[PDB]
Amino acid sequence: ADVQQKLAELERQSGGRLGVALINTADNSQILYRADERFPMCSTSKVMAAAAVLKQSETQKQLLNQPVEIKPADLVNYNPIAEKHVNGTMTLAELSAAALQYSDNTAMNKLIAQLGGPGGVTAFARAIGDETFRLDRTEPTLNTAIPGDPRDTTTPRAMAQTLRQLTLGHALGETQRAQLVTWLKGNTTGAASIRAGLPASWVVGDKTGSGGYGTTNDIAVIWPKDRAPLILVTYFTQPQPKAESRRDVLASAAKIVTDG
Amino acid sequence: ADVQQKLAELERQSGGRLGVALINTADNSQILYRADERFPMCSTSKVMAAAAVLKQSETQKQLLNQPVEIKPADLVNYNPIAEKHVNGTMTLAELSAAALQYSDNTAMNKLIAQLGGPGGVTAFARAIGDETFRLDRTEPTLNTAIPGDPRDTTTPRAMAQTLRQLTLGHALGETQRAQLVTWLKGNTTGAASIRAGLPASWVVGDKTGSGGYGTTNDIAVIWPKDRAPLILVTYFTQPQPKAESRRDVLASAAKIVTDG
Ligand SMILES: *C(=O)/C=C/NCC(=O)CCO
Ligand SMILES: *C(=O)/C=C\NCC(=O)CCO
Repeated sequence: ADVQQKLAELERQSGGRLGVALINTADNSQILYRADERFPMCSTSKVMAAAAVLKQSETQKQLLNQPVEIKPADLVNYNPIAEKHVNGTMTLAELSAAALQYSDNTAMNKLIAQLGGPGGVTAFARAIGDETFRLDRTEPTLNTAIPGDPRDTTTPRAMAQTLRQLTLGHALGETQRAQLVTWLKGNTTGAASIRAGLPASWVVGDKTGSGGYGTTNDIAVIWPKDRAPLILVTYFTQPQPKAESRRDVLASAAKIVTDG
Repeated sequence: ADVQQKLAELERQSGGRLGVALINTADNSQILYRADERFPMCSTSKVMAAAAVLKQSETQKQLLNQPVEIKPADLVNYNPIAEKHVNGTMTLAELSAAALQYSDNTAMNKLIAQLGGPGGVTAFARAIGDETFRLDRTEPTLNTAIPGDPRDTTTPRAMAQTLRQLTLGHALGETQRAQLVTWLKGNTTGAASIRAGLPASWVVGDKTGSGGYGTTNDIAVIWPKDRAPLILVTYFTQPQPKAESRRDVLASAAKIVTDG
């Protein structure tokens, strides 16, 4: 009501396109803004890949311990963890943490390969009831975020529903659900995004994303002071290929939908 | 300099008092702004406490695995990790990680108690040649940040020199230095502060703080794309007791001093 008006006011001054999906698990209420429009996921896609590899680890005992070779030719555009291990190895646990907490694009490419390509991540999405998610490309081209391109996109509504099932639902075994939530809570990249819009007392696990067209994304599980968890997806994209990131817009969207 | 004009402009437009110390380890060059003025450290003091415990673990080789009791009465104002272990235990390693990466105030009180009180943190600072740093109080009163109050203060220059010795120098043993850097690089709270002012490709370990009078702090070790490491300290405080935190001022400061 006032929230829809305020989200429209924010978008109108933002210089881009804003998508919001909030799920309040206290009462299963939702706040949706362009929640059925497709947005480029960029690195928010890493949550689906890490979750798919967690699911694999329910049946392959010690999968997370399995060392994976990192070669110089594996490195892509953003490799803060992987570069230390070129001509060496990282475990699937280390690749999962590097992708989620550091947004390591080489780490994500090893998760994708472990799942049999982009289509294997999409198949996992389908298996947990997400019919909207699609991963089409590897890193780093999955972040081109070209307006109108359906590659590597989802909708705020579908991503909010998926994150709820992965982090609070029974899409994963209990140990795997706890590991995902532990990784998301240890994110290093999120303080300027959704978190920036919330009271300092609230606990957040999130995964950010960014790419071309100034695309600026965050998906978060939020444990508010004295309240049941929230799921929040904030996606934002701009019309110019070289636009700057707008994490402030995401913070503003989070303040609007949580202001009560 | 251009840099001096930019920092003076940032400070004046912020309404506050800004303290900046950059060390460039390529050539030991410095950028300095009010770098010898005292500022309330707030949670940036956690680095000295965690480093003091690391130093103790060089002679007490099992210390980081020691279980510490968390009682309900131990909980202070911000306990994101410790509240999960009330009526249980956490190891000194888990408490160091909680303090550094989550700014857990109950975890910091455990580190202070391990060192025999705020005096024990100050004694470690003096053992590594920091004659400026003082810790006077426990959490959460060490964050009051009252203008003119010398308690729980240091200077940007002294904290930058100290962070250099701890993370890049020989204040700690090689293992302990590596562990401190690993903890700082895994900080969850920093993406809106120094990091937000830097090129995305630069790797950062940092410790934020905030307290009374809108005090907003960050201390960081920076491995730039293709350059020798930097140490940067950005301290900020405001005249009004319940002023808003301003992490954007620290990001602006970081951009100004690194743009060259
Ligand atoms: C995913 O959204 C991005 C992953 N890493 C590439 C970067 O450059 C991260 C910093 O924006
Ligand atoms: C740190 O500066 C002061 C307290 N740390 C915990 C807190 O109260 C806010 C988040 O850092």
